Amino acid sequence: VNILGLTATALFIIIPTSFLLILYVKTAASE
Amino acid sequence: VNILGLTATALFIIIPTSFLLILYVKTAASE
Amino acid sequence: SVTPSLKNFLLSLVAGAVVLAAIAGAVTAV
Amino acid sequence: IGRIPLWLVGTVVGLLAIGLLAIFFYGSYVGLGSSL
Amino acid sequence: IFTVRWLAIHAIAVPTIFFLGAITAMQFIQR
Amino acid sequence: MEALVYTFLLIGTLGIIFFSIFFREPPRIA
Amino acid sequence: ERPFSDILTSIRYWVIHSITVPSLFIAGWLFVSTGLAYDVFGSPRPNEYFTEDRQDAPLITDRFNALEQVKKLSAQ
Amino acid sequence: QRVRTVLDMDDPAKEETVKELRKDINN
Amino acid sequence: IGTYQEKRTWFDDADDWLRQDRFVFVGWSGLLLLPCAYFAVGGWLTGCTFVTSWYTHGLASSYIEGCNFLTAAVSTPANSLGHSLLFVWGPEAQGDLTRWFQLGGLWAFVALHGAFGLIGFMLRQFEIARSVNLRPYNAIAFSAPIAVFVSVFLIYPLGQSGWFFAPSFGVASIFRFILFFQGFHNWTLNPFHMMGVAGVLGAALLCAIHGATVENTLFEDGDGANTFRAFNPTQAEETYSMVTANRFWSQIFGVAFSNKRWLHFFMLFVPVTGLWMSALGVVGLALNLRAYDFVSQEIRAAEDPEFETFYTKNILLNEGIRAWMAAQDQPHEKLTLPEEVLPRGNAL
Amino acid sequence: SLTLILQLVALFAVVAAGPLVVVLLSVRGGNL
Amino acid sequence: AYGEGANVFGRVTNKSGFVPYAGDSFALLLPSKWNPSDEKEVDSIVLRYADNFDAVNNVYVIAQDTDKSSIQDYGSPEEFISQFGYLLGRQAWAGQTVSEGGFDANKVSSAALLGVATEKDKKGKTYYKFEILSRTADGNEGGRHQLVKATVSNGKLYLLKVQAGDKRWFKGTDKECLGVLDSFTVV
Amino acid sequence: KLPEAYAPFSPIVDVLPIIPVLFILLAFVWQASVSFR
Amino acid sequence: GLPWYRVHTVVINDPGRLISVHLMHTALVAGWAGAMTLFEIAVFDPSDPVLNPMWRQGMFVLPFLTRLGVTQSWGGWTISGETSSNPGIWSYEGAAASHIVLSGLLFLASVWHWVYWDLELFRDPRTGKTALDLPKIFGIHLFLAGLLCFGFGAFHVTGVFGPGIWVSDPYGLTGSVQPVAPSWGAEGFDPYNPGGVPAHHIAAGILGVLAGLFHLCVRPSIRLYFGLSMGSIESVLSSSIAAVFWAAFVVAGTMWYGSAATPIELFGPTRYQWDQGFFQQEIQKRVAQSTSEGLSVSEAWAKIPEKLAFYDYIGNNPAKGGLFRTGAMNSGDGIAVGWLGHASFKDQEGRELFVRRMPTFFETFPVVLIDKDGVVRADVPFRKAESKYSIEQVGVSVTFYGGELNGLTFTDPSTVKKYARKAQLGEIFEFDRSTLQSDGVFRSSPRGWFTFGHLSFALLFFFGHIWHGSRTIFRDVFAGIDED
Ligand code: CLA
Ligand code: CLA
Ligand code: CLA
Ligand code: CLA
Ligand SMILES: C=Cc1c(C)c2cc3nc(c4c5[nH]c(cc6nc(cc1[nH]2)C(C)=C6CC)c(C)c5C(=O)[C@@H]4C(=O)OC)[C@@H](CCC(=O)OC/C=C(\C)CCC[C@H](C)CCC[C@H](C)CCCC(C)C)[C@@H]3C
Ligand SMILES: CC(C)=CCC/C(C)=C/CC/C(C)=C/CC/C(C)=C/CC/C(C)=C/CC/C(C)=C/CC/C(C)=C/CC/C(C)=C/CC/C(C)=C/CC1=CC(=O)C(C)=C(C)C1=O
Ligand SMILES: CC1=C(/C=C/C(C)=C/C=C/C(C)=C/C=C/C=C(C)/C=C/C=C(C)/C=C/C2=C(C)CCCC2(C)C)C(C)(C)CCC1
Ligand SMILES: CC1=C(/C=C/C(C)=C\C=C\C(C)=C\C=C\C=C(C)\C=C\C=C(C)\C=C\C2=C(C)CCCC2(C)C)C(C)(C)CCC1
Ligand SMILES: CC1=C(/C=C/C(C)=C\C=C\C(C)=C\C=C\C=C(C)\C=C\C=C(C)\C=C\C2=C(C)CCCC2(C)C)C(C)(C)CCC1
Ligand SMILES: [Fe+2]
Repeated sequence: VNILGLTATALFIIIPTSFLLILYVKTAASE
Repeated sequence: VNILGLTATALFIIIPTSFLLILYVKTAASE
Repeated sequence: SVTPSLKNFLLSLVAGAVVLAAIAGAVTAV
Repeated sequence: IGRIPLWLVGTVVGLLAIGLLAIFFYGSYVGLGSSL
Repeated sequence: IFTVRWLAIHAIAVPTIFFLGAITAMQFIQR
Repeated sequence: MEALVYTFLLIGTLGIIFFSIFFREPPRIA
Repeated sequence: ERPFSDILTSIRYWVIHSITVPSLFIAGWLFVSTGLAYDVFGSPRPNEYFTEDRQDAPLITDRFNALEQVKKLSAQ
Repeated sequence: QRVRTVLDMDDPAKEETVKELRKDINN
Repeated sequence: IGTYQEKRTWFDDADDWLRQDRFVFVGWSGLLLLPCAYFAVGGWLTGCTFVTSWYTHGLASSYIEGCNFLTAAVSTPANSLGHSLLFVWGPEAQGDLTRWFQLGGLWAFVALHGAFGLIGFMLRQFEIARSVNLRPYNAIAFSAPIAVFVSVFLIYPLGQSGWFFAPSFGVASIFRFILFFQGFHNWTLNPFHMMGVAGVLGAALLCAIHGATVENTLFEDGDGANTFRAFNPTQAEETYSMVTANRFWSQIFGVAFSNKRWLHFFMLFVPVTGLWMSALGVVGLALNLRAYDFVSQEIRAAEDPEFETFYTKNILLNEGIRAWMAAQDQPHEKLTLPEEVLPRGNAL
Repeated sequence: SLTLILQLVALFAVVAAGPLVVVLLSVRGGNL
Repeated sequence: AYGEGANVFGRVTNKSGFVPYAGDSFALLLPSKWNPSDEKEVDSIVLRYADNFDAVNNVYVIAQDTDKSSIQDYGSPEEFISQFGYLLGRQAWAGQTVSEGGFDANKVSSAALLGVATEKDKKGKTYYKFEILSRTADGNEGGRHQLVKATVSNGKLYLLKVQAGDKRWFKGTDKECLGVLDSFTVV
Repeated sequence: KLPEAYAPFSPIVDVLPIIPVLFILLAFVWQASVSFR
Repeated sequence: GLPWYRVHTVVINDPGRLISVHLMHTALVAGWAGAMTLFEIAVFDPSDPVLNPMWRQGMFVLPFLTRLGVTQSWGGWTISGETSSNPGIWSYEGAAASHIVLSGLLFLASVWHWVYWDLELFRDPRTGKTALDLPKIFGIHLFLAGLLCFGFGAFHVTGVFGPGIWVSDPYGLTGSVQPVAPSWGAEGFDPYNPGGVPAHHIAAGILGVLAGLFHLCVRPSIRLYFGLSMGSIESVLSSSIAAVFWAAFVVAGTMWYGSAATPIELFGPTRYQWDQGFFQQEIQKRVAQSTSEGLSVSEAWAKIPEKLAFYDYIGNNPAKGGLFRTGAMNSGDGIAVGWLGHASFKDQEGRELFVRRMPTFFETFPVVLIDKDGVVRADVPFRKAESKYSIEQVGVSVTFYGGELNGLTFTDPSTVKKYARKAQLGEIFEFDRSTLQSDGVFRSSPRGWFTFGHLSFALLFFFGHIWHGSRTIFRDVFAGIDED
């Protein structure tokens, strides 16, 4: 799990940050 | 190279995809 | 046959029914 | 009705409880479980 | 009287002083 | 390899602390 | 409504509680001093703490015959 | 064959075997 | 109800007599909460003065043996009983209360009745919230104490060998159980446990900061130095300057709350999340699934005699804990470990 | 031992001195 | 659980801390706070007691058979001690080391003789009493004091040792150890 | 220890330390007796 | 508007999208099932069905495949040892393909139900507003549940039409899939008796059919309608999630304690079997028989099956891993290659010593040698200074019988210490480690991981049921209070 940890931590960072960023710019676009 | 290429491919398929999704949702939520 | 454990089970269940009846009586006796 | 003051009643109850706490703390230096 | 407050106070008043006197006798129990 | 990941993600954490401190949403008095 | 103020200051309440509380205290004293707790409870006294057979802590080590087992391992 | 010899053989290994937990009130 | 005649029956009479103003609210939930909670508290208070542990754990756990308040405990049943409920009528005791006490069956009795008391207390919260019609966020926050109770008093013994490894009802016995998880489970290094401790200390943060901030940004409402009487129970205006609070915390901390509702809900949110994650962690511990060993660090410590770390110090201290635990904490293993096999350092 | 009895009566003297003063001052006039 | 009253207002029963005990052809004082252990040390042990706090504070007896007439036939105290070196414990470490100091070569423990004695019984039998310090290279518990007493019954050579920690020796165990040592009377 | 002149006064002096804690308790008594004015 | 934690409440009152999202959840679950067993077949090693079984490789859905009757594979191998000459259409990855095509069909149906949401079926002819006939829907669903349960208990497990179930011997040696006759007595209520499962499902199906018919017949009353928040679909949600974490606690308990439908051969052992000396007691009474009548312990240890000795190992314990000792058990300790025999230790005078078995609670344990009478005779010396229990001075030799090493007596202190440390964990086995880069620590069984996940899920669903109970009874004052 030397680099399996890399890919797991990477996706665990990526999926919620992209999700939250998408819905945030949905909020901020409408004033 | 068996997993460093995997990490590079993952970063390449997410970071500009996420950036494009930011811009698209920023336009889609504005009418 | 009828085990002592089963006899104790029957006694416990009729005791629980008695407890439920006592609860009903205590709550209806204002 | 109010013949015995409420502060007096509280004082009696409090002194009973405090003296009883002192008795219980005395019971850690004698009796069972007192290292003697 | 025998009200709900009466029973609620008594069920926590009688046994606590019963065991309280028990502890009071129990402190002076010698070895 | 692990030290790079630890350092990068921790400096990202403190950087987003900085972002939330200074570049926050300004509240309104209305 | 008697909101815990007139009750404790009432001589009628105090007189009927001038007997019951000392009676409960005396009964609680005697319930331990006479050993009735030791009898109906199964708690071992310090004099009967150990039996002559075993000098160590008791071990039930059973699940179904534990009743008669604690009967023969207690202080009789 | 004898259950008492296998009892004393399981005991130094572990004291939680079911056969040690059953009919041990004689001990 | 529902603009229909609804002839009054036994259920209607019971409901009308039950949901009403008293000194203590009975209601429907009082059919279970009052007897179960009364039995639980009576059993525990009886156990800490009377119940000897000399036949369950081979210890002293009540005032009748000379123990104090902390060392007094309602002790768990013996592990030979496994996960039996130890009924007084059941095969363990068979109607004999006197030896049912010596079996430790009141541990299971009090734990069961306390679980039902927790259920009854949550049902009482729900029934009161229904009776006078506001949201049951008290029950929503109360969902975490029952999760902790289940996950540590039932889930852990049911996952392990038996109630003997369950915590006993008593302060020093809880301390024994806590050190038991410290040694056997490395509960400090467990991720869900760090989630929980972070949540609980953050709950202490929010409670202290909210009370201090509210009492320190209060409006005048005065002409008197005692600000407590400055509050009136019937007013529709703010009592503490929230905008001043927001400016103070924006300039002190960098961030501040812009909503009383979200502030109070996050104050609710931190300890319930912490306790739920701690419950999930002890649930994980229930099946011997721990965050005990870091594989790479133990490997490099194995092939490096100089590589000393605080983590390896903790690991070694934990096997020392367990080596000293086994003999005097597990009588049913009768582990007669000699003095020499016990690991120890130089001198001491 | 006589020291225990005189200790207990001294304790009684010091535990009663306060309540007697406050009770007598509460029943005799005021200004307290 | 028979019916009798509690013990109250009748003074204490035991405070000296010693409870008499007798076995086969011998009797001595045992500590009241000590618990006998089933871990038999040597193959010839009849009785063994130990402290519940630390297992170091232990004591046992030896009922080995004899081939001589008496301990006087064994001779001087040094010659008697020099034959029974198994009681202290052999070092299981065999590698040669000089990085420990203060001891002999390839040795991590030493037996420091603190004293010998010649104690007579009621009529003519001698009670050999000695004291041996059992240190280690690391000095665990600051060493260990060996308090040994020996005598001859009808056969069955009876030895004793009250082994205890040296920190316990100056922290409240020396008097109890001496009380155990001087009460080892064999008739 | 106490001398020949003050020998029976050891049970008297044995009670002296509890005066200030009993005194703050007396202050609570007085504040309760003035009905928490 | 609706926050991120309320997004799915866009379909609270839309039955077409409710059916659609249920369909696509069903599609995702079926697709995951197919993909998971494809991955498990791709990574499965059928090299040794006895010393490297599926639960030693972390196989999770494959033991459940082997539980209901699917034993062979299209790869020409069967887990029981036989060769699948004609495995049939229903293999492991064949069932995976069935799950995948079912997932595709369910996904297409979900898209269809999303694009066609305005269905007049969801409109009552009384007033035309959105409503669901919840009593009749539940009656119909209970009728189908009873019919399916009765069919599964009357044809699948009975074997007159289906394959039956996997039943093993008490000690988990042979194991077979066969039809099982129903047990209609208290033995049918024996949780370790497989004869109760057909009777259980038959009686449950009959009762469910009758209850569904009574629901289809009789309508509910006003009082329960206004009490249980019958008008809200969230009441159905709260009750159903209550039922499913009820079943989650049930499955966690039955997996941790073992039962008729929880075979050791397929799902691994239980920690209670190790703590109760089950396999050890079996081996030792198999030794007592045929040792008490001649042919002593020098031989007949080879008469002991190698699977039994593999079962008598604490590495085989499901509760010896960690929260983060991730993966297969073989990646933890290596793949077992052979049994070296039971170690018999003897000291210099002749008594037979035994190593103390490791309790499940410990990650490390000291090695001691105890006599028949129960007092420790030797130990691995930590101090080695003024110690008189060490093997180097006691003189204990170790001997082996019936394995790869038979009749070989080791006297060297280092090797007797090493093999005593190996026998501390139970039986003595050799493990290949360099093929999978074994770290050394023990992992956890699929049964243990199943129980942990389902216990956590059951706690989370208890929280969900409390929240949905609040939601059901308090559907009127969410946005605020009546302020009066
Ligand atoms: C709020 C009321 C209430 C409730 C819900 C419970 C619930 C419980 N008690 Mg408890 N108990 C109560 C009051 C209550 N108790 C009171 C007032 C007392 C003092 C007398 C006790 C004293 C007590 C003891 C000493 C023990 C329990 C125990 C238990 C648990 C198991 C009981 C059992 O084994 O059988 C279950 C009982 C029932 C389900 C009662 C229901 C009766 C059924 C529905 C009717 C069947 C009877 C019927 C008449 C059959 C006869 C037919 C015939 C005419 C042909 C259980 C959760 C045991 C325990 O805690 O385990 C460790 C235990 O040992 N209770
Ligand atoms: C099948 C059971 C079920 C169903 C149908 C629902 C349905 C609903 N819930 Mg609910 N809930 C459930 C179980 C369920 N819940 C459980 C078990 C819990 C305890 C944790 C909760 C706690 C809960 C809360 C606190 C709230 C709801 C709310 C809601 C409503 C809006 C949901 C939403 O849009 O949030 C959106 C959810 C997301 C955008 C993402 C959630 C996914 C998280 C981050 C984990 C990811 C999991 C992973 C991808 C898949 C794992 C699934 C598998 C392991 C089971 C909705 C009708 C809300 C409500 O009632 O409205 C006021 C509300 O706030 N639920
Ligand atoms: C009922 C749920 C369940 C259960 C019981 C199991 C059980 C098991 N799986 Mg499995 N799996 C599941 C669901 C499940 N799985 C799902 C839904 C997927 C699809 C994603 C997979 C995909 C999968 C693969 C690819 C593999 C397994 C494997 C295994 C076996 C190895 C042990 C293990 O899982 O590692 C340890 C388990 C844990 C560490 C649990 C984690 C506990 C929580 C979730 C921690 C994470 C929380 C935190 C917020 C995450 C942040 C981390 C981030 C920084 C990276 C084991 C028996 C392996 C195997 O043997 O092959 C079959 C294997 O290679 N599983
Ligand atoms: C054509 C129907 C069908 C069939 C024949 C199968 C067959 C199979 N499935 Mg499967 N499945 C199906 C539909 C089907 N599935 C659907 C629609 C889904 C999506 C939800 C799934 C999702 C799924 C998953 C995720 C998995 C399987 C798996 C499996 C295999 C092992 C089954 C198992 O062990 O799980 C156990 C099944 C049960 C325990 C069923 C219990 C039913 C519950 C407990 C009913 C209780 C509540 C009920 C309302 C009570 C009624 C009340 C009563 C009074 C009437 C097996 C070959 C497993 C596998 O190995 O993958 C290939 C697995 O991982 N399936
Ligand atoms: C050890 C810490 C601790 C204690 C003692 C405690 C105590 C209490 N919490 C309550 C409430 C709550 N707890 C809450 C959040 C929290 N509570 C926490 C920590 C605690 N809370 C934490 C950390 C949180 C954050 C999530 C909420 C949200 C609530 C409430 O709604 C409620 C309240 O209004 O607060 C004031 C009260 C209602 C209990 C009751 O009557 O149940 C009825 C049932 C009874 C009495 C039977 C229980 C018997 C037990 C289970 C078995 C016997 C145990 C013995 C009596 C004692 C054993 C003690 C030894 C183990 C040492 C009670 C005073
Ligand atoms: C190289 C480097 C970087 C070195 C350091 C590296 C290092 C060692 C890193 C490790 C640190 C690290 C992050 C590890 C911890 C890991 C871990 C435990 C993660 C935490 C997980 C976590 C999410 C926990 C969830 C549990 C839970 C929900 C708790 C959260 C706690 C929480 C945030 C509570 C709030 C705390 C707090 C500071 C309160 C301030 C709130 C506030 C501003 C109120 C003030 C206020 C009061 C009023 O009354 C009014 C009216 C107003 C208006 C107002 O404002
Ligand atoms: C369309 C189509 C098709 C195809 C289909 C397919 C191909 C499908 C599939 C699919 C798949 C292939 C699937 C899979 C999957 C998976 C899943 C679905 C999962 C998941 C998830 C989860 C649930 C998890 C969670 C978690 C994590 C994240 C980690 C660990 C922990 C936890 C658990 C938390 C067909 C031909 C048929 C038909 C026609 C067309
Ligand atoms: C057991 C049991 C039971 C039950 C019972 C009941 C239900 C009851 C009760 C009871 C109780 C309930 C008891 C008690 C006790 C109590 C106590 C013992 C107390 C206490 C307290 C204290 C001691 C404190 C004091 C104080 C002070 C001094 C200081 C300050 C203030 C205060 C107050 C804190 C029966 C028999 C049925 C059977 C089964 C088992
Ligand atoms: C030198 C000397 C002296 C002197 C002394 C002084 C300088 C003073 C004093 C005094 C005092 C000092 C007295 C007293 C008393 C007191 C008391 C007796 C108290 C009390 C109280 C209580 C017990 C309670 C309270 C409370 C609380 C806190 C809570 C709530 C409310 C109430 C009120 C309940 C004399 C002459 C004696 C003689 C001897 C020696
Ligand atoms: Fe506030």
